[PDB]
Amino acid sequence: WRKAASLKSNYNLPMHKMLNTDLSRILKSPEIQRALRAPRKKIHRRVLKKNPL
Amino acid sequence: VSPKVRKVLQLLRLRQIFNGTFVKLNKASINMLRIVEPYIAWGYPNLKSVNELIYKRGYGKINKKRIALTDNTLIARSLGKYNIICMEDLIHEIYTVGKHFKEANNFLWPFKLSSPRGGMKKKTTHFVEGGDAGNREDQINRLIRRMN
Amino acid sequence: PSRLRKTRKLRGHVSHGHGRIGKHRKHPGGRGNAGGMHHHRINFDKYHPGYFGKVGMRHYHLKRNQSFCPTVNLDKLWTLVSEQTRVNAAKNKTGAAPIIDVVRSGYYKVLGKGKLPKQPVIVKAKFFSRRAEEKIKGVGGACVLVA
Amino acid sequence: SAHLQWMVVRNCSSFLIKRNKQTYSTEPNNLKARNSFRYNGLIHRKTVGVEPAADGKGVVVVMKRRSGQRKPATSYVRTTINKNARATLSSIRHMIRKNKYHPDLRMAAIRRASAILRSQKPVM
Amino acid sequence: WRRWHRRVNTTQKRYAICSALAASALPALVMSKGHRIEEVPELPLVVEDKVEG
Amino acid sequence: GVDIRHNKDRKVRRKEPKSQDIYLRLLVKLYRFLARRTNSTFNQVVLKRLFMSRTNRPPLSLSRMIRKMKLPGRENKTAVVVGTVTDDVRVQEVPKLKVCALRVTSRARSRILKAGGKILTFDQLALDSPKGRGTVLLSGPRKGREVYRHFGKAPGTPHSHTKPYVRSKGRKFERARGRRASRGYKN
Amino acid sequence: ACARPLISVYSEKGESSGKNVTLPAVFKAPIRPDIVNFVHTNLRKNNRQPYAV
Amino acid sequence: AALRPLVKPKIVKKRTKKFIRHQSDRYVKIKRNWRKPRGIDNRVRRRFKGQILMPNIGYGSNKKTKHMLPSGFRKFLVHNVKELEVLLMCNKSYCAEIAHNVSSKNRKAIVERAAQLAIRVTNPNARL
RNA sequence: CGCUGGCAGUCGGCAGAGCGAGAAAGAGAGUGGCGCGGACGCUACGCCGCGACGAGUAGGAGGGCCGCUGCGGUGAGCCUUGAAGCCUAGGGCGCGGGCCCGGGUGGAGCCGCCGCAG
RNA sequence: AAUGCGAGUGCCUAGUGGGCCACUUUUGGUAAGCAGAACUGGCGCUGCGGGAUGAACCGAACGCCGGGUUAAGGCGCCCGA
RNA sequence: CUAAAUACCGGCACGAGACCGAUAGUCAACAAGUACCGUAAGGGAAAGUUGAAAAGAACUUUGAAGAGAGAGUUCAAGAGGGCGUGAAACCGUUAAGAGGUAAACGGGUGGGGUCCGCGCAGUCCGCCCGGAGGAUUCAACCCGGCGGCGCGGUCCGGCCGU
Ligand SMILES: [Mg+2]
Ligand SMILES: [Mg+2]
Ligand SMILES: [Mg+2]
Ligand SMILES: [Mg+2]
Ligand SMILES: [Mg+2]
Ligand SMILES: [Mg+2]
Ligand SMILES: [Mg+2]
Ligand SMILES: [Mg+2]
Ligand SMILES: [Mg+2]
Ligand SMILES: [Mg+2]
Ligand SMILES: [Mg+2]
Ligand SMILES: [Mg+2]
Ligand SMILES: [Mg+2]
Ligand SMILES: [Mg+2]
Ligand SMILES: [Mg+2]
Ligand SMILES: [Mg+2]
Ligand SMILES: [Mg+2]
Ligand SMILES: [Mg+2]
Ligand SMILES: [Mg+2]
Ligand SMILES: [Mg+2]
Ligand SMILES: [Mg+2]
Ligand SMILES: [Mg+2]
Ligand SMILES: [Mg+2]
Ligand SMILES: [Mg+2]
Ligand SMILES: [Mg+2]
Ligand SMILES: [Mg+2]
Ligand SMILES: [Mg+2]
Ligand SMILES: [Mg+2]
Ligand SMILES: [Mg+2]
Ligand SMILES: [Mg+2]
Ligand SMILES: [Mg+2]
Repeated sequence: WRKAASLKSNYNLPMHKMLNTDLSRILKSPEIQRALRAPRKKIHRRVLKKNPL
Repeated sequence: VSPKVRKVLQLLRLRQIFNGTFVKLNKASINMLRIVEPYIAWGYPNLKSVNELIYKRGYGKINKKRIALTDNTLIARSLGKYNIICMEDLIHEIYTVGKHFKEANNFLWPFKLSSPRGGMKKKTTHFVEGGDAGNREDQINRLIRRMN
Repeated sequence: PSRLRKTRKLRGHVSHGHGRIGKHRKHPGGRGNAGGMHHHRINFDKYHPGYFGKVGMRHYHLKRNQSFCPTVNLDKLWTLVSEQTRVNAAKNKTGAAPIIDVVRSGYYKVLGKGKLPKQPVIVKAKFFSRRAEEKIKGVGGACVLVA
Repeated sequence: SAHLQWMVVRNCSSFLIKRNKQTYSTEPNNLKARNSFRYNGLIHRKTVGVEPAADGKGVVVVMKRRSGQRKPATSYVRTTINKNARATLSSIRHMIRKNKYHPDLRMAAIRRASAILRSQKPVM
Repeated sequence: WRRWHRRVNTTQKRYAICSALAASALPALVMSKGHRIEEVPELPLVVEDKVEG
Repeated sequence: GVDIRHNKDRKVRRKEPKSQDIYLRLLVKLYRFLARRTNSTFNQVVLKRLFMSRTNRPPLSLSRMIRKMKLPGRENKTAVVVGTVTDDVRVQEVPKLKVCALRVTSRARSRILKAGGKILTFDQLALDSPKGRGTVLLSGPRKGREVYRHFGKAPGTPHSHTKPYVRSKGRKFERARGRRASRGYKN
Repeated sequence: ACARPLISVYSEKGESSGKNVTLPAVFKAPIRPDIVNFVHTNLRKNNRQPYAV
Repeated sequence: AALRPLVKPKIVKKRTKKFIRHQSDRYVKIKRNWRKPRGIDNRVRRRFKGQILMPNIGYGSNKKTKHMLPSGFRKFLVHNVKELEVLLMCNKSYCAEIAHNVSSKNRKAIVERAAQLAIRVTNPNARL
């Protein structure tokens, strides 16, 4: 990525769109984890409407 | 259905047959109920009629979703800024037309009522012609118990 | 890929996407540019204004090579020479001005559109425009004509 | 990375079977044998495999060491557990929990190890 | 005179060469091609120059 | 039944990128997690712009980047680009710039790194500022494409400067009847 | 990434020799199976022979 | 000694008859396989009373009991012995059908392995 | 169809198990007065939860683990201990296009998955 | 002011360009299941309950089902009441 | 006057194919520009497959014979000289059911059949308790091997750094 191809005229290695691709280690990093809200993992299913009358 | 009448029936939120809604009355409301007069049957509800309607068919419009009013938190989360925090506050603001009647009435979903038990008299004619359409003043409660 | 085309989803539908009343006939309005005056006049006037008629003088044996005059603006004037040509004059103290030959880079006329950096130039060109030479004189420079 | 090569192998792998509205994987270290990111036995740096022994009895537990990742000859360590049905279930659970080695596969390893021991019993 | 042949940009051909070469040094990607390389000592398998002889 | 109209029930908008490239699809996973797990609206805009087509993320010129980061108040900030940062060669001085983009061209990268700034990717931006704080979102000119000169009111209509579709331009290519007061009329 | 390891050159007998070559930067290029498929299925049409009735 | 599934819920099917093609009874050239009628005057696609019904989406089976055999299992097609170690961890919800082109010699070995792996075979006495 | 809804928190003896609640924001840090144990999950193109809705000619769009033929890869795929094809008051799956098994007939080739092409 | 509803905007674009019927208004004609208009709703494109039958009338519009209740119509027998 | 680079669905000799597979592909896979038609110019088909090997059914018997019945060949005549596989339309016979609003159909049941469940004493799984048994057996220690982790706050040595 710093030295061009010598047997080709003008070719370089292509650039990376995403350097660190291990998004598991990206996501469970303390930099990201502190700037998150609490997870809402409680399932609230529908309530059978009883007649109050 | 005529287009002018379709627009008023949508502004009254009556998009389906046997739907019911609470409307406060003034000149601007009577002149719209006159336009939709042969297609509706309106009247003056009792306090027990409001109690039956809000307790049995009361659904709230919360995040554009028809949510059953099974707990007072559901009312208090949306109408709590107008000091309406329970079923009793909702019934009070509906029955006595208060300051936040527009918000309290628009929070309620339009009432999805059944077919009238016993039967209709005549759908196509006015109430004073021995039918059903138009203004039945004290007799909307008799339809409310058989339709609710 | 014929498997991605519309024809494979049109098997079973009788008119093949072309209508029951107005069928897919062969040429129901003429062939090609037919009826530009008569029955496609609204399209030809609403989308192709000026299509009918004669404008201007004729030139019989026109060869494009005589009027060859490629142009470069002054905002591209410093891209024709190398970067160490430009920065050496910036670090230079004797006031020597680099020479840009635009005919060598393949341009004949210099037009003046963009800015010039505050440093002297000697631009050799076949043609110059007025604002191009005044933007070179204002930054301090020479406009040398070549043939 | 594991996610990066999962995005390659999620649909065009040679271990993938897609028939009868189900999907699986014939991968060597895929315990539960299903095609998923968590259970894939070759994209991860730490994998656990539970297989039957070469002879009739025993359960072979295979891990992947962290050092040789591009070196598949010496990458996997293998142990043979020819014991009773309960101490192997304590042993594999210890090997995962105490070593903290890919801890979300412990009950899957125990459920595979129970099935191998059930399969090595005499049939009725 | 159907268009039998397609032309591909040289930079994309080289890019595909780089993507195919970089995928051949990864374990899971060559396993998922089905090659039996469980006992291969190193995945960039490099040998000496007397093999050409 | 109800008398509602189902014409506009399905909104057309993008839920996912149409592209199948797996490096973009991992950044989509990252910012999809971030947009729902943070209350920052920056991650929502970045995630929505990652879905978009190539014409909906036009490239920025370096000169437009210099002028949009030269504004007062926005010093020492990260310019965030969803499209491509291309070089603009009609500018001589490049100050240092902290850059986050999907793509940076090879000659713009050299000029930025020679100026002394940094070029990040979007995973690096997610690690640095997870909520995108101290950032300036930028986008290219969307009407910069040549396709938009042929759009609008039709040519051959009064007060419509719309470019027509011609096979070539010249003296005798649509310049006579709808264009001259001499020949016919002029709109 | 950027970390280029040191691959070992193996002898013809299968054991490692003393020679080590650093990993070329080609093997850290991005993996794009969509572009590899696009290049392959367009360049594979170029060896075809015409057929006609 | 039958192999029970994990659960056996009650299977509700909204329709058990096939959806036969319109006028597949007056002709042999018209097969039983369903074709949606698209005629201008067709009394079947206009949903006239007392005619052949059309396969709408409302007839769709419950997703919990969809593709499930009356024994309570779902089915997987198996060609060789190696495809059973695929199914051993999906044991109490998916069962095996040996494919028709598998010979009897290998079909004996498949059901022999399925017996010790406790995988149910829908056709264990198939060829012999 | 919408909520451009929720889940990377499976954070475990380097542990402390939560974000449904009417009321913008932190179960924050410091500074002074025995028993070795804990179901499932997550093909994130996946899984899950709330509501509302469902006519259709001409026509348009999307999804097909619907179907036919051939090619590049791939199933240490199937096969004279019986392939393709055909027949069947047999057992089934799928809303459907269709498909898988059982029996018979037959005697030599055939299919699944990822892409490509007509 | 009341009531109600998330809106705004840009490309590309098929089919169609024979229509017909009804309350009211209305032209020509003795009149027409005639010819020609305005408004709205239908049929065409649409099944269902009723008018015995039935393009348009009355009611009501349609995913697959169970329970309950109705509309317009009916309740001697056909034929539910 | 003048070579070369350029053209080539005819001819001779070749090679190949993401082409077609006997209603396809040339009209023509075969005694095909043949049989046949038209005075003529011209028009112009249909038509592949026993078996591995003819081993192509000797002999007995009825009939004038075509045809059968035995016998025999073959892995197989359920391959018998237009013979591989042998569908549908149509027909013969057997078996079952039915029958005065032409037949057929959709929904809902009922009856009779044909087969299937290889049904006909009815599911196992985990823990605990009790009772009869059997092992070369548990924990804890010792030795050796392997693996994981190490903020070994900062142990020694290497490798890499868009
Ligand atoms: Mg009653
Ligand atoms: Mg009326
Ligand atoms: Mg259509
Ligand atoms: Mg037609
Ligand atoms: Mg069309
Ligand atoms: Mg037309
Ligand atoms: Mg056309
Ligand atoms: Mg004219
Ligand atoms: Mg509906
Ligand atoms: Mg619709
Ligand atoms: Mg729409
Ligand atoms: Mg019609
Ligand atoms: Mg529909
Ligand atoms: Mg049959
Ligand atoms: Mg017409
Ligand atoms: Mg008329
Ligand atoms: Mg319509
Ligand atoms: Mg209608
Ligand atoms: Mg009548
Ligand atoms: Mg009902
Ligand atoms: Mg009657
Ligand atoms: Mg000459
Ligand atoms: Mg060749
Ligand atoms: Mg032929
Ligand atoms: Mg044939
Ligand atoms: Mg034949
Ligand atoms: Mg045979
Ligand atoms: Mg035969
Ligand atoms: Mg043969
Ligand atoms: Mg035959
Ligand atoms: Mg009989």
